[PDB]
Amino acid sequence: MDIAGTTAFITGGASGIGFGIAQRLLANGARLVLADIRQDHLDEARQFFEERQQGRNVHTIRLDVSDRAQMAEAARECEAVMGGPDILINNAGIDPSGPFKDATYQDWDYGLAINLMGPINGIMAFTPGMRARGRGGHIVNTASLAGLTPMPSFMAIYATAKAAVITLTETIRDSMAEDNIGVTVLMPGPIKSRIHESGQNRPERFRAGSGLAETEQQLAKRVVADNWMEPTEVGDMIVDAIVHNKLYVSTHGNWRETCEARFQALLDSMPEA
Amino acid sequence: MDIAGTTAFITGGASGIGFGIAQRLLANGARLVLADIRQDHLDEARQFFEERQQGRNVHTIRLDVSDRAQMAEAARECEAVMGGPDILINNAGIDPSGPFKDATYQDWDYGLAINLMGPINGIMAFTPGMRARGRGGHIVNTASLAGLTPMPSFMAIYATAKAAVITLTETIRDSMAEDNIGVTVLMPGPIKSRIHESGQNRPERFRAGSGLAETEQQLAKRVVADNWMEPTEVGDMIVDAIVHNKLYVSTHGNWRETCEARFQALLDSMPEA
Ligand SMILES: NC(=O)C1=CN([C@@H]2O[C@H](COP(=O)(O)OP(=O)(O)OC[C@H]3O[C@@H](n4cnc5c(N)ncnc54)[C@H](O)[C@@H]3O)[C@@H](O)[C@H]2O)C=CC1
Ligand SMILES: NC(=O)C1=CN([C@@H]2O[C@H](COP(=O)(O)OP(=O)(O)OC[C@H]3O[C@@H](n4cnc5c(N)ncnc54)[C@H](O)[C@@H]3O)[C@@H](O)[C@H]2O)C=CC1
Ligand SMILES: COc1cc([C@H](O)[C@@H](CO)Oc2ccccc2OC)ccc1O
Ligand SMILES: [Mg+2]
Repeated sequence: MDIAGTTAFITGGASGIGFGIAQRLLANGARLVLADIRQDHLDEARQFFEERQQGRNVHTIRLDVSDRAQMAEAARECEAVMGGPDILINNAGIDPSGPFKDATYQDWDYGLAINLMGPINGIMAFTPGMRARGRGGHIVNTASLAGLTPMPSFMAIYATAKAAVITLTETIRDSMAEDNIGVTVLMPGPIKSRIHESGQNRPERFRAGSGLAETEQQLAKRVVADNWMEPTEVGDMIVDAIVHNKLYVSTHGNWRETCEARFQALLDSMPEA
Repeated sequence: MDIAGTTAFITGGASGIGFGIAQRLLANGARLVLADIRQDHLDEARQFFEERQQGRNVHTIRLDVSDRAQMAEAARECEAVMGGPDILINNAGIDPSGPFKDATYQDWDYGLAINLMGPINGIMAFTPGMRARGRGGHIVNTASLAGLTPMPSFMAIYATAKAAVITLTETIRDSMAEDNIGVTVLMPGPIKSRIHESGQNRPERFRAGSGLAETEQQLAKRVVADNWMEPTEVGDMIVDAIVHNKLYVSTHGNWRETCEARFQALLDSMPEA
């Protein structure tokens, strides 16, 4: 679908990959709603586009994607202020990783709430309107290659949710197709971003009784490598996927062989038909 | 691991695949705790083993695997009444399928609660004791080939949860291995069972506001095909998986080519590293 003249609603749109996607959709003629739990991120993002005199084409909403009431309100606000959206980017996510034995129910609930229920809430809150307006659209869900290649127990909560997001995206494709809505699941490798600030981004209700505060502290000090990919490069991949209705977008090929070995082991478990 | 003398805790153990696993584990010397939400299933299972003069080695607990308090209770009751468990079979599941546009938040919450949080609750409630007792053990999670092969939107909630269970099992392997606990994900194709009674098995709190009551009513009328696999055949596959610590068990080969096509599409999305 053509991006010119559309409105895109982007969760986690005020940092990292979501912001990279925002820049590139804007550059291709979309107007933007950036939805984010971090007010300081939102302010920074707003100032960025204002410095380039694009502030008119950008709206910001502070919310938690795991709050269904806020998501319903945001769908109404998007339509009322910016129109649509035609393009739904369910991109917000956090890193709930840590020693597996230390993880508590609060950590599981947190990890699944943001990284799996966030995209589901986006679909449930926004796609009824996307269907009803009858001008098609597109959905991008940001999963991870960690949802595909074998991962260690330290990243169990993350990997589990991201694998579910890949399958979610695959399965909804034919339903969304009924109303000319395409879908893409984005599976990145290492991208420069601020996901190391995940501890700050954890919603209040998931903090008490967490077992992973110490890991979140260490994560906060992690240096962003200069050889990680730029968010705007990922943005261009998403422009391409939206224009050409591509189901899968992977940013890196470094886990091709590890994925192949996993896939082989799965096939090998199958008897002869 | 050696099955003789162990205790196996089996969710959904009073019907279908779980009951097939129950029979073959008992045949190989395990004692059983069958945990199930359906009292009539539990009573039938009880009579079956009583008629075969094995009742002393089978204890039944009525519970909902998505109730964490009940699962904590079950871990205490299992240990106190039958010992252990050494073998944890997170097998309970339901069919939340239906026209995708009809599904509501209640249907998502139901489907994920039972099919994804059920196994997680099992791991969280039972594996600390399994580590502590220091005699090793094994975990079997029942996913589905629907978590692997591409599925239509009618089965979105089911597929999404089952894909997650596969990845969950992969990721916990190294942690569990620290304490000589092996893990297996079971991925069945069509097995003779009573999963068509899923409407009856939906916990009360997920009933009001569901959009799929009509689908559940149709499902209840579905005839179990004679050429579907016997649960006891699946049971023997699981005996082998526990004895030999096999990560993957698939019961059918019918989706080899559709999985291959999916895997190839995933790999094709990856650039040259
Ligand atoms: N190496 C990487 O950066 C990779 C990132 N991903 C995924 O990319 C997505 C975007 O993350 P990044 O750009 O890397 O990090 P980021 O932290 O720079 O951007 C994420 C934004 O989402 C926001 N956010 C977090 N929780 C939220 C919530 N509950 N509600 C609303 N907004 C929330 C954050 O405040 C942040 O502004 C995530 O889903 C992440 O899992 C996947 C693969 C690789
Ligand atoms: N063709 C098949 O039968 C296939 C089954 N599966 C999976 O096999 C597993 C076992 O299901 P089946 O043996 O087929 O059906 P089943 O309905 O005969 O057995 C499942 C048992 O789990 C119980 N149960 C349901 N919800 C529960 C809950 N919240 N708490 C405690 N117990 C609960 C049921 O009462 C039932 O006795 C499920 O996870 C299912 O998704 C996967 C692929 C294929
Ligand atoms: C760069 O920050 C992170 C990035 C991820 C990503 O989802 C993925 C990158 O695709 O992490 C991995 C994926 C595949 C293999 C190894 C990965 O890192 C451990 C997870 C957690 C993070 O803190
Ligand atoms: Mg009780």
